Amino acid sequence: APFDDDDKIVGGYNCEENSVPYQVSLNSGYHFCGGSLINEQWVVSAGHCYKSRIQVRLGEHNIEVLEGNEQFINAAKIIRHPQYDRKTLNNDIMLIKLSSRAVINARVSTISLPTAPPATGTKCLISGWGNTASSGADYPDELQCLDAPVLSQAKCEASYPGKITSNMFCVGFLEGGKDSCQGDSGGPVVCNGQLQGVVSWGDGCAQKNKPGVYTKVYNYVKWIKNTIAANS
Amino acid sequence: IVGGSNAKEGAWPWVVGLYYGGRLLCGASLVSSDWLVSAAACVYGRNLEPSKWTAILGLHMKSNLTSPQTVPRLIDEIVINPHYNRRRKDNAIAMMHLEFKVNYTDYIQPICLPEENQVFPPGRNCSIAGWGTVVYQGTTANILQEADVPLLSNERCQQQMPEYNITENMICAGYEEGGIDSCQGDAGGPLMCQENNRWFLAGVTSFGYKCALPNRPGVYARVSRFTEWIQSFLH
Amino acid sequence: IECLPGSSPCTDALTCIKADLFCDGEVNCPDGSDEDNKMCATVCDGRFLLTGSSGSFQATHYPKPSETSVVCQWIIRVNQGLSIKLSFDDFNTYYTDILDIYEGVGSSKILRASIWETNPGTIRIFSNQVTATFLIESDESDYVGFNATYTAFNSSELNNYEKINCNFEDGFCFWVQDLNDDNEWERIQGSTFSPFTGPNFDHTFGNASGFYISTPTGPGGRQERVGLLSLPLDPTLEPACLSFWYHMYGENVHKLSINISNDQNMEKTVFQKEGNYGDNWNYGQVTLNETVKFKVAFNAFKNKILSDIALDDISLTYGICNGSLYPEPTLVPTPPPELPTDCGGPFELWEPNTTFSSTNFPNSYPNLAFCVWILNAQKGKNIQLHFQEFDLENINDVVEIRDGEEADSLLLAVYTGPGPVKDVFSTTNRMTVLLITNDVLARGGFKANFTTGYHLGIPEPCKADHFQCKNGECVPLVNLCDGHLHCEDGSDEADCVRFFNGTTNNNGLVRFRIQSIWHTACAENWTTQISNDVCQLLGLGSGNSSKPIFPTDGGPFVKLNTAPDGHLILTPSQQCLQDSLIRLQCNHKSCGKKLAAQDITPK
Ligand SMILES: *[C@@H]1O[C@H](CO)[C@@H](O[C@@H]2O[C@H](CO)[C@@H](O[C@@H]3O[C@H](CO)[C@@H](O)[C@H](O[C@H]4O[C@H](CO)[C@@H](O)[C@H](O)[C@@H]4O)[C@@H]3O)[C@H](O)[C@H]2NC(C)=O)[C@H](O)[C@H]1NC(C)=O
Ligand SMILES: *[C@@H]1O[C@H](CO)[C@@H](O[C@@H]2O[C@H](CO)[C@@H](O[C@@H]3O[C@H](CO[C@H]4O[C@H](CO)[C@@H](O)[C@H](O)[C@@H]4O)[C@@H](O)[C@H](O)[C@@H]3O)[C@H](O)[C@H]2NC(C)=O)[C@H](O)[C@H]1NC(C)=O
Ligand SMILES: *[C@@H]1O[C@H](CO)[C@@H](O[C@@H]2O[C@H](CO)[C@@H](O[C@@H]3O[C@H](CO[C@H]4O[C@H](CO)[C@@H](O)[C@H](O)[C@@H]4O)[C@@H](O)[C@H](O)[C@@H]3O)[C@H](O)[C@H]2NC(C)=O)[C@H](O)[C@H]1NC(C)=O
Ligand SMILES: *[C@@H]1O[C@H](CO)[C@@H](O[C@@H]2O[C@H](CO)[C@@H](O[C@@H]3O[C@H](CO)[C@@H](O)[C@H](O)[C@@H]3O)[C@H](O)[C@H]2NC(C)=O)[C@H](O)[C@H]1NC(C)=O
Ligand SMILES: *[C@@H]1O[C@H](CO)[C@@H](O[C@@H]2O[C@H](CO)[C@@H](O[C@@H]3O[C@H](CO)[C@@H](O)[C@H](O)[C@@H]3O)[C@H](O)[C@H]2NC(C)=O)[C@H](O)[C@H]1NC(C)=O
Ligand SMILES: *[C@@H]1O[C@H](CO)[C@@H](O[C@@H]2O[C@H](CO)[C@@H](O[C@@H]3O[C@H](CO)[C@@H](O)[C@H](O)[C@@H]3O)[C@H](O)[C@H]2NC(C)=O)[C@H](O)[C@H]1NC(C)=O
Ligand SMILES: *[C@@H]1O[C@H](CO)[C@@H](O[C@@H]2O[C@H](CO)[C@@H](O[C@@H]3O[C@H](CO)[C@@H](O)[C@H](O)[C@@H]3O)[C@H](O)[C@H]2NC(C)=O)[C@H](O)[C@H]1NC(C)=O
Ligand SMILES: *[C@@H]1O[C@H](CO)[C@@H](O[C@@H]2O[C@H](CO)[C@@H](O[C@@H]3O[C@H](CO)[C@@H](O)[C@H](O)[C@@H]3O)[C@H](O)[C@H]2NC(C)=O)[C@H](O)[C@H]1NC(C)=O
Ligand SMILES: *[C@@H]1O[C@H](CO)[C@@H](O[C@@H]2O[C@H](CO)[C@@H](O[C@@H]3O[C@H](CO)[C@@H](O)[C@H](O)[C@@H]3O)[C@H](O)[C@H]2NC(C)=O)[C@H](O)[C@H]1NC(C)=O
Ligand SMILES: *[C@@H]1O[C@H](CO)[C@@H](O[C@@H]2O[C@H](CO[C@@H]3O[C@H](CO)[C@@H](O)[C@H](O)[C@@H]3O)[C@@H](O)[C@H](O)[C@H]2NC(C)=O)[C@H](O)[C@H]1NC(C)=O
Ligand SMILES: *[C@@H]1O[C@H](CO)[C@@H](O[C@@H]2O[C@H](CO)[C@@H](O)[C@H](O)[C@H]2NC(C)=O)[C@H](O)[C@H]1NC(C)=O
Ligand SMILES: *[C@@H]1O[C@H](CO)[C@@H](O[C@@H]2O[C@H](CO)[C@@H](O)[C@H](O)[C@H]2NC(C)=O)[C@H](O)[C@H]1NC(C)=O
Ligand SMILES: *[C@@H]1O[C@H](CO)[C@@H](O)[C@H](O)[C@H]1NC(C)=O
Ligand SMILES: *[C@@H]1O[C@H](CO)[C@@H](O)[C@H](O)[C@H]1NC(C)=O
Ligand SMILES: *[C@@H]1O[C@H](CO)[C@@H](O)[C@H](O)[C@H]1NC(C)=O
Ligand SMILES: *[C@@H]1O[C@H](CO)[C@@H](O)[C@H](O)[C@H]1NC(C)=O
Repeated sequence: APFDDDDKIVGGYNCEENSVPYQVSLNSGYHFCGGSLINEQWVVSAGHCYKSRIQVRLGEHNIEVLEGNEQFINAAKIIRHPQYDRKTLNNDIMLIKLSSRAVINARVSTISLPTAPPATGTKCLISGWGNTASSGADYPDELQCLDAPVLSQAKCEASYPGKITSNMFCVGFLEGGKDSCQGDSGGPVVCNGQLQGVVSWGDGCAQKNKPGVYTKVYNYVKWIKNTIAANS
Repeated sequence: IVGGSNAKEGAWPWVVGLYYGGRLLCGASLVSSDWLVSAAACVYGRNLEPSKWTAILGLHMKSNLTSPQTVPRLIDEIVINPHYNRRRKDNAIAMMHLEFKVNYTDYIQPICLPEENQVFPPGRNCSIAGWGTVVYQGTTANILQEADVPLLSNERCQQQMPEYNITENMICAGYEEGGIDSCQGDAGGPLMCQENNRWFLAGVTSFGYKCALPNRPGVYARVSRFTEWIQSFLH
Repeated sequence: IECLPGSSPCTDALTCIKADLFCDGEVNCPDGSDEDNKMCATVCDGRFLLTGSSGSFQATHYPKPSETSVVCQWIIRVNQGLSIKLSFDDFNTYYTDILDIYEGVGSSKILRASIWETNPGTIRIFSNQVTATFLIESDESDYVGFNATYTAFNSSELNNYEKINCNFEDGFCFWVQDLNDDNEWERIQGSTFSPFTGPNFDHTFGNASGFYISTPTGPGGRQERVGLLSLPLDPTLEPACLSFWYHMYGENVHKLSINISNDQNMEKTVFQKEGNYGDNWNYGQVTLNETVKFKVAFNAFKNKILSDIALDDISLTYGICNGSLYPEPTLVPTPPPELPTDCGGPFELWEPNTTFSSTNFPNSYPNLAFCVWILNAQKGKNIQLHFQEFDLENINDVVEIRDGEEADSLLLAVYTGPGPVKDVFSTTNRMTVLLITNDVLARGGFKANFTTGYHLGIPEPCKADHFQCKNGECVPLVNLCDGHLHCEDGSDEADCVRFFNGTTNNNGLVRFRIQSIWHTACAENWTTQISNDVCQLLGLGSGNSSKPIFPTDGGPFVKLNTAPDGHLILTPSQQCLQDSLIRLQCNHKSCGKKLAAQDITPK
């Protein structure tokens, strides 16, 4: 019984996902992780994305074509959460400080930190360079989006026993098919206009009935503020 | 999509853009003071909530929606032609009703519908419009593109693309060597033909096989036979 | 002597050389002062060159934690033909600290190793020159310092046992990472990134305390080739058996191969496995040949993210390989694409069958399903769908309802997304329900009612010969083309003025209807106002005057009365003689005439 193990994810190409100034990308010769911009110097990204050399691209729309509206600022200092657990991928959040202050325009801006914890069923938007293709390997180079309401805590805990804590929540009710080709890492999660979390990991590329796991940043708002104050 | 060129201000006053959820998803044409004509395929599955459709009249640039010549409007009523199939891609023409009305101006003008028993002869060059791409996929252009492509008779169209029914309800436009097409990427406007000294709503952008590929005609929705259906809703 | 930016002068200030050349191991200054230990004051230990057989070095801030970023470099030189083995006991730091071991000295170095926050274990360099570059990229209190113990060894008298056997606890042992690869193997203690991909524990040790090698675990998105090379093996008089454990877990595992290469250029492959084999360590058994000097390699092809391949417990023995007690590995079952095609299910139903789930509405509906429901009713009876529950995806999943009994079906309504939807009324006694599904995010489904009856959506006609509009409001005489808004549909205000026997589309005679009877009009006097009123009534553009031909009709003509407000008053009183037919002439509305001075591009 031979098989191929291939599928596709729902289309989210949009109009190249423009008018998203809070989306940034991390480059080390190629796109590996995303992130969100919170102020003129600090960004929010997953802790596991730590690398020796990381280049932060602001307002990028194409990862291979330069349209002249992209800001390239090299990373100066990267701070990871002291309680990050590599085995369980808990506390998967880190902050990267830009060497130079960013330029705020129609394509680069900041998103306010959340003030209230997310609620079950709240509509959320996830931005990132996802792997959407009809068949074969046709990974696009344009920004994409996909809606993802927050699921209940009990269902999230039961989905992945022994690996879910109070800092994690499911992606959404979307089955996601059997694509098994992840293309999102550290992507911003915005609910009601506030960055409620970032992309951390999941069981494949959102396998059927097994949604991914996002790192809630509401409990980490105080840690982010303390880090900004200590490294202003 | 290849073949696009620069468009002057006010060159195509009857070309309007349709936004769903904040992105340019399809295109439409201005026929009357309260109705638009667009492709039924690109508006299928989104007619239950007309409030999410944003109609931009007089749009010239993707990221320059600030000139006073452009008057945004909302959509309250969406009607799809009952003869649409979604399997044979036949009769992909739908009408959208504006919120209240639109005032006629230099940069926003209506387009005349084809009259009864009025068929544009094949081989006559006609203009195309839309916010398409330069490459086949990706890299959407922020400036409206225009190109001239002669009409192709359906007798050769059904043979060049032996995958559909084509029949007499479609109008094909393309080149033997290719290079100019508007079928894919983004419709962003209909097919317009000018005779005497005035343009007409000869065709509406429809499906296609490939862009800028030889022996790949571009399908456009025929409007000559649908004049009565549009005029039933115009008044 | 002045030097250009990016270059620094020597001690004698006679020649300008590149800044990187200083303290790099290459003698470029005429006096040879570029390699002086005092000149290369790294401040870490006060020494730069270690020409001894063995030794050790310290880093900056020995008694107290470091607080400033200091760059330190060390070079160790030994006799030609000898290799240097670097051994580390326990190394920790504040993330941003790389020893940067390089192969050789000068500009010929590429890379040897880069370990941060973890103990490197043991690193062996098969060269007489070893270079390190201590770097600090943070202003916080990093680790106290770095030390390394090394010992010189011949490295060419090693037998096959030491060269081949490696349980991955003392570093990579004598294996040499290939320099012609897209990326290098990574030795990481315990589990790594990409959950459900890569080992969660070491095979040799049994738990996370062990160390194993694998493909890079960075969340990349490109295909890369990794390779590991071994020292040449001396000839033997007895065939030998090669044993190793491989862990190929992941949905994107491409291929793992050995590809033994010899000095005779007769390279061949002795082991090759493809695809996922589950989260279990499999045993690999290889017999040996090629008595001449040859190198054992492990060429692994790395796909995009979630394609980790790991190797552990490499060992060598002698004699013909014994029977493999461990069973031959098998691929994962994989979710079978059992030809979704079109499920079909129920097709037609009658009045007794009303309530029905779509396919499996309590749970879900299958992907790639095109379900056709044929709702057939008795003659003269309409069909009301009357949706009970409806939960689709959003814009992809769509329920299409059409009108049957004819080849050219008429679309009635399209329903999609969550939430309740309105009822559907069919024109004739046949309704077709079409369900188009996608391969992703298949919701529970929908449930119908199948209500049939007479005039389900047709309101009762008005009595006493009273006209009725689309909305059903009673309009006996009030709004019969009188210019009101009694019904929002506007059917009661239908055009009661039209052409008759004309020359073209925008031409005709007088034909005005007051309530239900069409009749001619009186236009003895004609001005611009009446022409504009006629144009507005006919829905045309600007018009002009017209003249009659001959009074060929003497019927019940109705005079036309104009008003300053533009409204036309119809007076059914023929107080005139010798009535004549009047031609109605108007022009179409202004259409999209080109105005911009478009240029010409002959391309
Ligand atoms: C071990 O690694 C080496 C180096 O990476 C590798 O050598 C390469 O092998 C490939 C294919 O085995 C060679 O590519 C071939 O090039 C020739 C000439 O250009 C082509 O004709 C080949 O096409 C056919 O090859 C087969 C017949 O030999 C057919 O069965 C096949 O279907 C193709 O139609 C093929 O493209 C490549 O040139 C070498 N590189 C060298 C020699 O430098 C080797 O294959 C690996 N495996 C071992 C040794 O088992
Ligand atoms: C190399 O891999 C081989 C696996 O195929 C291992 O087994 C044998 O290797 C040899 C040479 O590599 C192969 O070639 C043949 O060898 C025979 C040997 O002949 C012997 O018998 C005749 C008749 O009695 C005698 O006259 C000879 O002197 C020998 O004693 C040759 O006759 C053939 O022409 C041919 O060259 C064998 O096919 C192969 N298999 C067997 C069953 O022999 C080999 O051990 C590996 N080499 C190593 C480990 O060094
Ligand atoms: C809609 O509701 C209907 C309720 O009346 C469902 O009808 C059911 O249909 C099944 C399958 O046909 C019946 O199960 C068997 O039916 C056979 C039919 O025999 C046929 O052949 C003999 C030959 O002499 C002929 O005389 C008959 O008239 C038939 O043409 C019976 O012989 C068996 O005994 C057995 O009953 C059900 O009985 C029948 N009724 C019910 C209540 O299930 C119909 O299936 C529904 N629609 C769908 C799509 O399921
Ligand atoms: C779009 O077209 C409509 C219809 O012509 C315009 O409405 C008309 O606008 C004019 C000028 O603003 C109005 O005239 C003035 O109205 C005020 C009362 O608002 C009155 O006090 C003045 O003495 C003068 O009469 C006119 O009443 C109004 N309505 C009609 C039926 O003509 C509308 O302004 C146009 N919009 C744009 C953006 O051009
Ligand atoms: C309809 O459009 C087509 C193009 O899509 C027009 O064909 C074009 O005809 C002109 C002739 O006026 C060709 O120009 C020629 O260029 C050569 C280049 O060396 C030159 O030597 C000739 O003297 C001539 O100027 C042009 O190449 C040709 N286009 C293509 C793509 O071949 C056609 O004329 C248009 N017809 C109408 C009625 O508008
Ligand atoms: C490190 O160990 C290797 C042994 O693998 C040494 O290489 C060996 O060096 C000896 C010299 O003492 C070589 O013996 C000579 O070989 C030549 C043929 O090349 C022969 O004509 C002479 O009569 C003499 O026998 C030996 O061949 C060579 N290789 C091996 C495999 O033994 C190497 O010198 C050592 N390096 C040091 C100690 O720095
Ligand atoms: C294959 O299995 C054998 C058995 O586990 C591995 O080692 C074998 O160990 C025995 C014990 O020292 C060696 O001596 C043999 O002992 C048996 C029982 O006393 C005797 O009947 C024989 O005549 C012989 O003296 C034996 O030589 C040795 N090898 C074999 C092939 O039996 C062996 O390491 C395993 N692997 C390979 C690649 O052979
Ligand atoms: C669509 O299906 C639903 C159930 O699947 C139908 O709802 C049921 O409608 C009947 C009447 O046709 C209801 O019976 C009446 O209920 C009223 C109270 O609302 C009571 O006063 C009457 O004496 C009579 O019992 C029934 O309760 C109701 N059930 C539910 C659960 O709502 C609905 O009628 C169907 N739509 C149609 C046929 O157009
Ligand atoms: C007055 O209403 C009648 C209704 O059709 C029209 O009168 C005549 O229309 C013909 C069109 O076939 C005119 O012939 C040509 O008109 C153009 C202007 O459109 C002119 O440039 C040509 O030289 C030629 O005359 C004809 O002149 C015209 N006669 C009169 C007395 O008007 C027409 O729609 C309306 N007339 C005007 C001037 O708008
Ligand atoms: C995780 O893996 C490690 C790998 O080392 C396991 O360590 C084993 O430890 C036992 C302990 O035996 C004795 O332990 C004494 C300390 O209580 C020590 O002083 C003494 O010398 C001796 O080691 C050892 O026998 C095994 O050899 C170790 N394993 C290996 C592969 O060497 C450890 O048990 C594993 N489990 C846990 C929970 O850590
Ligand atoms: C479009 O579809 C119609 C479907 O009816 C095709 O009609 C076929 O005509 C031939 C010629 O007599 C018949 O033999 C077939 O039986 C008809 N089809 C069917 C399904 O009955 C028509 O040919 C199609 N047009 C093109 C260009 O393919
Ligand atoms: C129909 O085509 C003619 C082309 O000449 C248009 O333009 C007329 O050109 C003549 C030049 O002799 C002028 O005198 C006329 O005034 C132009 N207009 C008309 C109406 O005659 C003509 O405009 C075209 N028809 C339309 C829609 O105007
Ligand atoms: C673009 O917008 C600016 C707004 O200042 C306007 O001045 C300009 O005319 C616009 N250009 C076009 C082509 O609409
Ligand atoms: C480096 O320093 C630490 C702490 O003293 C020590 O454990 C380690 O042995 C030293 N380096 C080496 C080569 O082990
Ligand atoms: C149509 O022609 C007949 C011929 O007499 C004429 O009597 C009638 O009035 C004409 N049309 C109209 C609008 O009355
Ligand atoms: C034209 O005749 C009609 C017929 O009744 C009359 O009402 C109107 O006043 C007349 N127009 C004039 C006299 O200007």
